[PDB]
Amino acid sequence: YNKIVSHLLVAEPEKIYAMPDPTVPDSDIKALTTLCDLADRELVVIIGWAKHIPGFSTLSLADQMSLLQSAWMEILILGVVYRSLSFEDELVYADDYIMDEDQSKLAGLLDLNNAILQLVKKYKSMKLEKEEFVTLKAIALANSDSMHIEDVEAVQKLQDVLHEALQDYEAGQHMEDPRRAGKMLMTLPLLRQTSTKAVQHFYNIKLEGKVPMHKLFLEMLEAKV
Amino acid sequence: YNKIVSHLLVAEPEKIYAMPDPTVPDSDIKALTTLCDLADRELVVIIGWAKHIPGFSTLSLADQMSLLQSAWMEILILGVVYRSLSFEDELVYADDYIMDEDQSKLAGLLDLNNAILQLVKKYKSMKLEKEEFVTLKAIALANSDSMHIEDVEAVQKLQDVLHEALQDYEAGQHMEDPRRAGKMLMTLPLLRQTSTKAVQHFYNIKLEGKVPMHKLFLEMLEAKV
Ligand SMILES: Oc1ccc2c(c1)CCCC2
Ligand SMILES: Oc1ccc2c(c1)CCCC2
Repeated sequence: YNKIVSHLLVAEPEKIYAMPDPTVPDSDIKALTTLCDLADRELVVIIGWAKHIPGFSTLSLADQMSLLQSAWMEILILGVVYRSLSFEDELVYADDYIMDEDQSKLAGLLDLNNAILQLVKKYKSMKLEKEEFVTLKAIALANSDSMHIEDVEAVQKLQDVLHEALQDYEAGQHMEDPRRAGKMLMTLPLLRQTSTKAVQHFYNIKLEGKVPMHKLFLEMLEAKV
Repeated sequence: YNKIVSHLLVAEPEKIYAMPDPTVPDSDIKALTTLCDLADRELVVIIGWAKHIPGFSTLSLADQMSLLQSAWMEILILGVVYRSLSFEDELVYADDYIMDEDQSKLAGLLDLNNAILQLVKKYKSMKLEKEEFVTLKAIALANSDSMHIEDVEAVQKLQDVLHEALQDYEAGQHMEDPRRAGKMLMTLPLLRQTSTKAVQHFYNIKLEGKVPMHKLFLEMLEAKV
């Protein structure tokens, strides 16, 4: 099938481990510290992954950073969603960090995680494929609506290249549903909505000052408010 | 062209006037009171308009209300956006209520209105047509991601019917761009993002208690938090 899709598939990063500190007592602070540390390491991986998206590295450094600073949480959330598709009412933040309802309550994350589970529910019913997941991650990055873009036409071109990939993939692989590509695009509003909820929640956690956060995660959280 | 599109066009409501009270001194409270009163009357019109969308009235009353309670602010914002396309850096909330940057500052709405102007900017560059605007309003209603839907399959059918209308419209009217339908769908995340910003802002205004609000607007604001 479509080459961009195959390319994004082979560029997909390996999963990483959350490694919650086994010497630390379980608490909301430990859960939030674990999650923010995991996100920080995933953001390094995301920055490396984006260089494989056709045309991304040719943008200016400022436009590359603007796209990432707008889209980073959507990309993180799409990952948890995809890893959680074979599960029921649990979120696989990592293989060693699977959050059920009780854990979400303990972390203060019941509302955020229920919103993520709504994304999971919809993708389950659509039978989201890995091919579609990796293409949607790239589309979310290109379509992230940053206010600070320099070369608007080159970013529009990146959106078009990735949108064409999804269109071509669905036309070849899913002839039974001539509207599947659009159905996939129509899941992007709920992704944006959930990401905004997550950014606001963790920005408040940042302000409260009780959860330590690393440099990159803080810089992404700060580029967004 | 497509019959659903033509139908939504002829079902389009007439514009209404804001009628800011000429006896009241200009202030943030007057501006916010004027806007909330205008939105309340538009919501009555929106409820009547939705009955013309194929299949909407056959949903249950609860599903009809759930869709409207999720989508109402996106529909309101799409209207201001469309009315503002021929303007520059001003928002035509109504023919008699056009907000420039100074007025937005006075109302406490500079950030919200700048976000709406970002939607306007994108639709300007795409040369958004009235046909596309009315179809996107209906798609936003059907795709509003309510957590409380009873007949999920009938709502998915409504989404598909409206999505097919946009696809068919663009395939017939815009052969020069085989990805225009998807481009239109890809504007929906920023619409959802801006609507969430507006709902949160006016919910805070509701809590502060200094701006009087009418029953329907309050009930839509309360169904969302
Ligand atoms: O893959 C990850 C890792 C951490 C976090 C998310 C996704 C999203 C919610 C914020 C925490
Ligand atoms: O057509 C309208 C009328 C009033 C309002 C909006 C749209 C949206 C922002 C909240 C106020």
